[PDB]
Amino acid sequence: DIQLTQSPDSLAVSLGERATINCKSSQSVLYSSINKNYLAWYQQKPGQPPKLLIYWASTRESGVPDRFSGSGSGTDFTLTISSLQAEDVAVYYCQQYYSTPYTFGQGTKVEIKRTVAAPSVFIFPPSDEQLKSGTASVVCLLNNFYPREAKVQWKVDNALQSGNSQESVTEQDSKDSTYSLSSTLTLSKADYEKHKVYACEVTHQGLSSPVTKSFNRGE
Amino acid sequence: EIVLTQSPGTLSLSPGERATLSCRASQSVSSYLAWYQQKPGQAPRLLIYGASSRATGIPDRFSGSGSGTDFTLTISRLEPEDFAVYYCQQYGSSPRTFGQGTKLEIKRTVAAPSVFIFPPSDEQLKSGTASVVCLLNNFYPREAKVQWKVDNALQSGNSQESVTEQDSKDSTYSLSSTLTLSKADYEKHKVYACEVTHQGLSSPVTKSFNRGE
Amino acid sequence: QVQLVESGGGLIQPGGSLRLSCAASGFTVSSNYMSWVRQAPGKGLEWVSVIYSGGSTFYADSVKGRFTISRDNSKSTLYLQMNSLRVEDTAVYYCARDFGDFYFDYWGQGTLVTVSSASTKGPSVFPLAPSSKSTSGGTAALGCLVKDYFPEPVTVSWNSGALTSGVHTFPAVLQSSGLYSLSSVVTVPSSSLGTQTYICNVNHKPSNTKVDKKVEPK
Amino acid sequence: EVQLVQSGAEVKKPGEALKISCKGSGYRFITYWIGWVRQMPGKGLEWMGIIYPGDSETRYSPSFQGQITISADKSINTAYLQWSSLKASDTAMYYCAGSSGIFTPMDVWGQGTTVSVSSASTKGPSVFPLAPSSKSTSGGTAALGCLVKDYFPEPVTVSWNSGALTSGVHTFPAVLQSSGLYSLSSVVTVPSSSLGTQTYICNVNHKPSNTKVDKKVEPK
Amino acid sequence: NLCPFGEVFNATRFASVYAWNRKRISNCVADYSVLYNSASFSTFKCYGVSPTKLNDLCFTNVYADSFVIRGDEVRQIAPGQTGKIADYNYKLPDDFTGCVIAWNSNNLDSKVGGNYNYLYRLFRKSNLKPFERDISTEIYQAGSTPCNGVEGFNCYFPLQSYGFQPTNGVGYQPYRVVVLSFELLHAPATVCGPK
Ligand SMILES: *[C@@H]1O[C@H](CO)[C@@H](O[C@@H]2O[C@H](CO)[C@@H](O)[C@H](O)[C@H]2NC(C)=O)[C@H](O)[C@H]1NC(C)=O
Repeated sequence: DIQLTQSPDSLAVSLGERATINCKSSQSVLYSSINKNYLAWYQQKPGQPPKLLIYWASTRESGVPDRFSGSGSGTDFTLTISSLQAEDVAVYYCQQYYSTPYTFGQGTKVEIKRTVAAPSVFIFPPSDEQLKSGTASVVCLLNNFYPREAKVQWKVDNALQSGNSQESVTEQDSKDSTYSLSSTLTLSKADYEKHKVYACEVTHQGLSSPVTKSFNRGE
Repeated sequence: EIVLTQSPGTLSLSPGERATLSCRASQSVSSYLAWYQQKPGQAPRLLIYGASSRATGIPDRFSGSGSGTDFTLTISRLEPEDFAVYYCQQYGSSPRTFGQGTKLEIKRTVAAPSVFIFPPSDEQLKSGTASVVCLLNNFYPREAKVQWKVDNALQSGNSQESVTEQDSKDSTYSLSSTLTLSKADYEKHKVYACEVTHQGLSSPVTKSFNRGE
Repeated sequence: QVQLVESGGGLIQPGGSLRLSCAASGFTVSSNYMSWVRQAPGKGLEWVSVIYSGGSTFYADSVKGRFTISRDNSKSTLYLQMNSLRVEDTAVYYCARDFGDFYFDYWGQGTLVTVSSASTKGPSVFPLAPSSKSTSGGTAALGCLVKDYFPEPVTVSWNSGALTSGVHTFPAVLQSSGLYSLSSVVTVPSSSLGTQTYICNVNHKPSNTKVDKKVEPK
Repeated sequence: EVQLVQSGAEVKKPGEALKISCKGSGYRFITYWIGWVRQMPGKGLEWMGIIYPGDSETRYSPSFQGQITISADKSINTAYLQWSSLKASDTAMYYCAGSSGIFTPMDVWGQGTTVSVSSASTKGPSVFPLAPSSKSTSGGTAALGCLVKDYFPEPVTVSWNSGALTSGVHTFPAVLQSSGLYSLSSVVTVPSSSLGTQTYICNVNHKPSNTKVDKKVEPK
Repeated sequence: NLCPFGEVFNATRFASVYAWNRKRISNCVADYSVLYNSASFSTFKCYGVSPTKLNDLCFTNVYADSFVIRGDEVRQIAPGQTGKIADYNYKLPDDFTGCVIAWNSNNLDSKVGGNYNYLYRLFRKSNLKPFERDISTEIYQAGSTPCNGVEGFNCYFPLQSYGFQPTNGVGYQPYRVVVLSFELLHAPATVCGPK
């Protein structure tokens, strides 16, 4: 079982610049007789099946543009994108076909880098219709921010909440290359009406100080 | 993977007749079949290979026949030494498989059984277990009904029957039925009898002993 | 002439290991296909494993991963290492010479392998009394009862082999107690009861037991 | 070239049996080997095994050995992947990859089959409004949306004003709740001036349950 | 200036597996497209290399091996395989890089009463090394007594004939097999693709 380790996990590259992904192996993939490396590179866009880009660690499959180039020998291999474009945002895997079982790399997410954008924070108190069913969900919205790294904290009566919330993050937008995050705090109606102040504290690189949008249950 | 079925399961013929043994395969093997003979207590002896070729030292009376999915082994001029269990084996597809066997018996005149009954030994009785043995000796055909009656009460579930193979001298069977009891149950009854039903007997023959006497 | 002498069989506990040997005479083992074929008692034959002349080995699925077939050219012996044995493996194992992985032309005598958790027990021999008033064929009858032994086999002789006419030794039956019982009976003249002495010789090699029981009228 | 087509999405209870398919077409398919790849939700690619339809020579991964049964039908050019007892941990997208040989890169990939194993049943979504109010207005930009909660299975498609509103619309990826049901949030960014005049309606369509909910969001 | 793959695949007569024929293909342009286009192929298994990318490769030599075996035995023509055919008639290296191409030929290699002309080696004291060709007809000595060229006890004929009949099952029917082995060394290439 040959193990393939990639680096970096996440890669931010400006549109039109050079992107490089490293792939390391636990055993030499080079077949010494034919003098070829049994390694391949795959591109998988979100929701898409993986697409083969480069085989034998240097040869390019038909239809792949010139910006993709493969390099490496022995156990260290690199995938290089010359001029990154908007359509190249995907996760890249390195796979070895030298020994069964086949093993893929961990994967490297490649994203378009832009200027830092401060998130827009909105907080939505639970609806009356949902409150009838005995469950209250408080939604906090972060809109059009970059980079993706952000911290969201739920503070009910100045009490940080943990284990009661879930987060979801959008993919990088095709238009402004920004992300959006929503954190939903799920509580029972009995627990929801036992407190007054519900706050959402957002920490991000684009914010000088942590922004907190809060509401009171008693309107 | 491929099953061989031998017909008939058992066959009884007089010496000098002709025996026809059939072997049916679930798939075509294309004459990749062999025949074996296994006398009681001995190893199989290769008779036929290739479904037609006779092995070295095998008498001419054995001939292999058949191809594909059906096969036939024919034995002519049956001598008393040609009566044993015969198996067919295929080697057309791995794993190699055998048949269930075809027992070849000898036909002879119906012989009535000689019935002997033995009370348990006193040396065995000291151990607390009593065994009553009923012997049916030199009878033909093999079928024989043996019933245990204790104080004229039919007994079941405590008797085991054992039958010898056909004798080489007179081609007759011998059967022994043993009745296992505890000493407490054995000494609670007086009359122990063995009732034997056989084709060679006009009426059932009963041999009995009274405990003590 | 071809001779195949087998050894190594016996009583082994479930999950235990046992190795069978097969001395071969009349051919070179390293230049012939050889196989192990087993036959469950009262059942048909089953091929176990084969070793090619070139050294290749193959095993049946029911024994693959547990049985290993090997040869020794210097000793001209064929071996079968039976590890992780199961109760279903209890059978007589034959060592046979294979003709190109097709058929078995020469066979060994076969060795019995018993895979049970039961302990070896010697046989108890009891006399079957020949009452002189009980004649059913113009003859009286007597015998020896070989009871409660494990495992098989048991051999019974009469007068140390001097008496072979009229001898019937029945096949062993397995009792509900898990122990085998066997009866051997002979047919003798009713007049010779007083004069002749009849002694049965019971030999149980699995238990290293020998018994010479004198059966006499009572 | 060669193209591989898989079966539809499967929703099975734990302990059930499932056999997904992968049929390949085009020329030079006699030389193609078919392998199965499992991609767990949010995780990478895991190679399960490879089979050659001509003689059904199957090479299994040690991790997936004994858990699956990769079969093939050379008469119809179809490879199969089946489970004896499905587990909740087996929920993933299963891709079949085609390579023109063994130890050859996987040129051709199928569209993938989304296998969902959960004790939950097909439940329609519950659409709750995310009312704009005064705490969701960062100037003239006001935020509102719809909370789609407690539905199963995926997917759910969300529109706004029957597709007439697409500017500044974000429908977040579904998050599987600890209750085994999915929750999804869809929000839009609209001018605060149109809050009193323009009406906003979110259309939530869940085809597996044959449900369509049009919840009107209005300021509170 | 194309390579003569037709003489190997469209050959009127094929060799027995013990005497398998090898054609040394060199100094020509290999199309490779007459293959992977014909539908009369039961198996087409390529190891290490892909026939689709073959039209873009250069090799110093290309070897084609032709013989006839049973359908049950086509499985053994593969790296790391064992059996009578693999061990004593035709053995591929465990790191084989090439293609094994087989197709049914019951119409051509089966006669009404059995062809019985295609042979295979049944007895051999040791396994063949990779790409070895043993065409010995010497009487196999299974014991210690010399055979003196005759067949008998402990003296078998090493070669066995196939019973190729049209009424046989698919497994027992003859299959013509071609094995494409690609050679590359520190010498200038002689067999390139169309481009
Ligand atoms: C001889 O082999 C060739 C391919 O190796 C088979 O096909 C011939 O060649 C091309 C392939 O597209 C085409 O011209 C025809 O399909 C074939 N031509 C001829 C003249 O046969 C061909 O089938 C093989 N020969 C036979 C007799 O079947």
